[PDB]
Amino acid sequence: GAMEGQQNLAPGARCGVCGDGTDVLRCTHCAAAFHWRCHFPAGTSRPGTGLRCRSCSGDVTPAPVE
Ligand SMILES: [Zn+2]
Ligand SMILES: [Zn+2]
Repeated sequence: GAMEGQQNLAPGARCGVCGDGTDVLRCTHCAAAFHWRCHFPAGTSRPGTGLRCRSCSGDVTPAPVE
């Protein structure tokens, strides 16, 4: 219906900065739960192409495919 996301509170996965897991973002390269602004408060823009946590955003160098 419209209440399948009622328990959006990930088990053992919440924004450590807030304590809440309400509308918490997930990492695509690993498993994580955080709010973008809570991890990247430097004015970093949230990418729609691959949500990346702090660790996964450390080294991001793609392989030049020709
Ligand atoms: Zn937060
Ligand atoms: Zn990650």
